[PDB]
Amino acid sequence: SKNVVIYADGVYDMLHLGHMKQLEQAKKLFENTTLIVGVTSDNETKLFKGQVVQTLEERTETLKHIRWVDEIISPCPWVVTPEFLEKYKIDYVAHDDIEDIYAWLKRAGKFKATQRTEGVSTTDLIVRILKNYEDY
Amino acid sequence: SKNVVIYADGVYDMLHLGHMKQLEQAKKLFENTTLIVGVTSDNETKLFKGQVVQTLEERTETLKHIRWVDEIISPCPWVVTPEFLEKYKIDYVAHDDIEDIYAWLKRAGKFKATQRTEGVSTTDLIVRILKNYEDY
Repeated sequence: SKNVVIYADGVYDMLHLGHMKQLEQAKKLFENTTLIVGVTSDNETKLFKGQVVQTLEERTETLKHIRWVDEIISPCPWVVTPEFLEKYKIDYVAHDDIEDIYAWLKRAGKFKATQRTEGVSTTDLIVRILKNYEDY
Repeated sequence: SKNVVIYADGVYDMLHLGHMKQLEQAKKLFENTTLIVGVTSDNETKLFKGQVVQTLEERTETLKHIRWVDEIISPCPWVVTPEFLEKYKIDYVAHDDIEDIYAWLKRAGKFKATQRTEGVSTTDLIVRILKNYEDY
C-alpha cells in the first residue's frame, strides 16, 4: 500500500514499556508507515507539564534505539499546527488525548488514538524495589 | 557480505541506554548480522548474580522493542557451551568480560568484546531525582 506518515509527540522521560507499546501501536496503524516522533523541549515541558529528569539530548538518544521509530524531531513544537503537518507531510497525528486542543485534528480526519499501559512505568519499578524493605 | 550470527546474553533488568548501546555495538560488529539476545532466567540470576526486579517475561518484552535485536532466546542458558553455538549456528559471542570462563571462546576465535557505558543506568536516574530534595 502507499506510505502513511504518522506523527506522535511526547516527553518520553525515562522510557519504559508503556511508551514503547504506544509507539508500536502508532507505527502499525497502517501496513506501510513512517513514524515521526516529536520530543518536547526541557523548558516547555517543565513550564506547562511537570518535572523532567532527563535532558532533551538524553530523552532523544534513548528513542533512537526503539524499533518503531523512523524519524525524530528534537525538540518538537509544543503545540501542533496545520503548517507543521504540511511542512513534514504528516498524514496522521497519533495521540491518546488524556477545551479539546485536538478538535481541529479530528475535524481534518488527521487524528488516530493510541492508548497507555498502566503499571509498567519506571517509577513503578522503583516502588517494586522498595516493597522488599518492610516498614517494620 | 555474508550474514554473521552474533549472540549476546545478559540480565537486561530495567533496560536503559547502557544496555542499548551495547546491543547496538554487538549488532554492528559486521556489516550484515543477525543479533540473538539471551535473557537469563529469574532463578539462576538471583542464585548466581543478584536481585532482579523484573520477571523474565517483562525483561524479554522490553527487549522485543529494541531496534538492534533480531532474535531472543528466553530463558537462555546461564553458561554458554559449544553445543549451544552449534545448535543455533552462532559465529560470535558478544560480551564485555567484566578463572576466565570465556577462554575457550577466545581460543575458538568466537569472542567479540563490547563495552559498558557508566552513569546512564535506571538506578542513576533515581539518584538524580533525589538530588532535588536537600538533606537540610
